[PDB]
Amino acid sequence: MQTIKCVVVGDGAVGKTCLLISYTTNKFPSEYVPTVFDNYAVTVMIGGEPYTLGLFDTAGQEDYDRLRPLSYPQTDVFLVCFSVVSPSSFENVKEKWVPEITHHCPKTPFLLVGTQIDLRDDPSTIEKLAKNKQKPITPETAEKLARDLKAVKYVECSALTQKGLKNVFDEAILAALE
Amino acid sequence: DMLTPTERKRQGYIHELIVTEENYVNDLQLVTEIFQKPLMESELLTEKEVAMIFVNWKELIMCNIKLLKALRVRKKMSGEKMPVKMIGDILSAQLPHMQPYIRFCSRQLNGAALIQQKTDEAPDFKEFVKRLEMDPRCKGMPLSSFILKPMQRVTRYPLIIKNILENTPENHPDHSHLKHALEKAEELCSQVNEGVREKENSDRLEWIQAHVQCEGLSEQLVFNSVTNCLGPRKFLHSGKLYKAKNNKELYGFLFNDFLLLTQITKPKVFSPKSNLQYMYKTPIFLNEVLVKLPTDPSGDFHISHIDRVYTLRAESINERTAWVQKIKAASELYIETEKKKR
Repeated sequence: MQTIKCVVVGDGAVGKTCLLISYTTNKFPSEYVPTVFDNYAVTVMIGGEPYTLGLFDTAGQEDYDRLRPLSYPQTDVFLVCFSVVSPSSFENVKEKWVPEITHHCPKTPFLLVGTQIDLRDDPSTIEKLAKNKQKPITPETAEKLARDLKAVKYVECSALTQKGLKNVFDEAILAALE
Repeated sequence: DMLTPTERKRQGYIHELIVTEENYVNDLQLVTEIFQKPLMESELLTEKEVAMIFVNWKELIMCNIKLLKALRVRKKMSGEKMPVKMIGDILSAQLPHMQPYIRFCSRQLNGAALIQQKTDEAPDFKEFVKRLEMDPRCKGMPLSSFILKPMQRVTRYPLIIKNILENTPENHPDHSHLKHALEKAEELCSQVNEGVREKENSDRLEWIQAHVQCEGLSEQLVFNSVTNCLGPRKFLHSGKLYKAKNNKELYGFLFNDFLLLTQITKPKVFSPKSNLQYMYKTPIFLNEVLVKLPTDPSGDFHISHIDRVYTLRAESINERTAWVQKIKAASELYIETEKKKR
C-alpha cells in the first residue's frame, strides 16, 4: 500500500540511531550501540490494518546545515527527538529543529519524542545534572512545549527498556494518515 | 580473545565499518543495475535528465570499491578470528580520494526535484519507476531513498571513526592514524556541506540571470561571475520592499557587492515557474552606501547612495532589521577588502 516516510531528527547523542535500531531489531544493542541505521522499510499492523513505514536516520548530519535538508523531501511524519535527560537537546527543539522542518515541510506533521526515559530516575544522572543546576525534563514540561510548537503530540520511550517504543511508531503512522 | 569491554568495543566498531561498507557498495551497484541503466534505456528521459538524477554515481562506485578492497585485504591479513590491529592507516589514505562526493551531493537535490516533477506530470514515469523498485533487492525502498545514501555515508564515517578512536588507547599503533582519519573525514563533510551551499548560490544567481531585466548598462550584467574585488558574486537576500515616499511595487535583491532594485512585471522568489522583473535605477554598490533606520526620531529604513537617499519600507520588524543587518555587514566587509588596493 502507501509507504509512509518517517524521518528522525534532533540533537546528536539523544539516541536517535539507538531507538531506531532497538525498534527494528526488537532488542536493545547490548554489545555496543551501532552508529549506522540504513533506510529501512517495515510493515506494521495498526488497528487491523497493515501499513508500511520507511525509516530514515539523520545522525551525523546535525552540524551540516546544507546536508540535513536533503533528507526532508516527501516526508510524511517527523520524529523530533530530545533526551529527557539533556536540557540542551530540549531547548534545541524549539530553537533549531522545529523551525527547520516547518520551513522545509510546512504541511508535514511531527511528534515531539522524549528519549532515554530510563535515565530520568537514574541517581547518578540526576546527580550530575544537579551539579549544573539542571533537572531532567518532565512529561508535563514536554507536553506544554508540544502544544506551543503545535506537534501532533508528545510521546516518550526508552531504547534500552523498550518502554513506549512501539507506541512511538504507531503514533507516527497514525499522525501521517490524517 | 581475552578482550576487555573497551578492546571488544574497538573490534566491534571496526567490524561495523567493514560490514556497512559492504552493504553500502552493494547498494551503490544495485542502483546502477536496477534504476540507472533501465531509466537511461527507457527513452523517458534525455541524457541530460538521466545525468541530473545520477550525476557521478559511477565515480562513487569506483571510489568506494577501492576502499572496500583495502578493508578486505587488511581483514584477511588480520586473521580468521583475530583482532584487526590497525585500520586507521587505510581510512587516512582513502578519505582524500573521496572528493567525488562533493559534486554528487551538491547536485542531488535538483535530481530529486526532477524525479518528483516527472513522477507527478507523467503516469508512465511514475509507474515505470515503481516497477523498477519491485525488485526484491530494493527491500521495499524507492529510488529517491537510495539517492540519499552517498550523503549519509560521508556524514557517518566521522561517527564510525570516532567510536573506533574512543576505544583505541593513546599508545596503540592505530591511535595516530585514527586521529588523522577522523580529521580528514570531518574536513570532507565540511567540504561537501560547502559545495552544496556554493551550488545553491550558483543556481540562485542563474535563476536571477534569466528573470531580471538589466536593460542597457553598457556592460551586460552577468550575475553568476566574479565581482570586482570580493570573489564570486554571492546572493544575500530579497523580499520586495516599497518606498514610504514616491510609490510602491519594488522587489530587491542584495548581493555581496551590490543592491538591485527591480519591478515585478506581470502579464515566488525562486522556482521553475516563469516570472519577469525589470531593473530600477543603477545597481547600488555597497562600497558607496550607508544604512540607518528611522525608529528613534532621526529618519525622513534609510539608505544613502552617494548624493541620493532612498526611503524604503519593509514588511515586518524581522525583515526591516534584516536588510539593515545584511547591507551593513556586507558593505563593511566590502570596505575592508577594498582597503587593500592601490
